[PDB]
Amino acid sequence: PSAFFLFCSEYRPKIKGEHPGIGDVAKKLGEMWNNT
DNA sequence: GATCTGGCCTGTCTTACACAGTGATGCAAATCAAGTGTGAAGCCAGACAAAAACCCG
Repeated sequence: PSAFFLFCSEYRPKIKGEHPGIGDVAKKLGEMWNNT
């Protein structure tokens, strides 16, 4: 388990309740993990 | 005597005679680890209907 490991799923529902899909949901989550 | 020649001595020159196998490093490629809802390949439904292999009048 790494940062993105426990960051792609722990914050997954925060976009999965908006994005039905499951790449596009965590996609912008990767961008907000990269910005920081 | 004088020389010839033949035998022995080295002296070079030819082919040959044992290296891939050890443990280590160090990069490139693969995988894999989650996320989450998908569809796809079969599963099996008791019972029914078109073909290969061989019996049969």
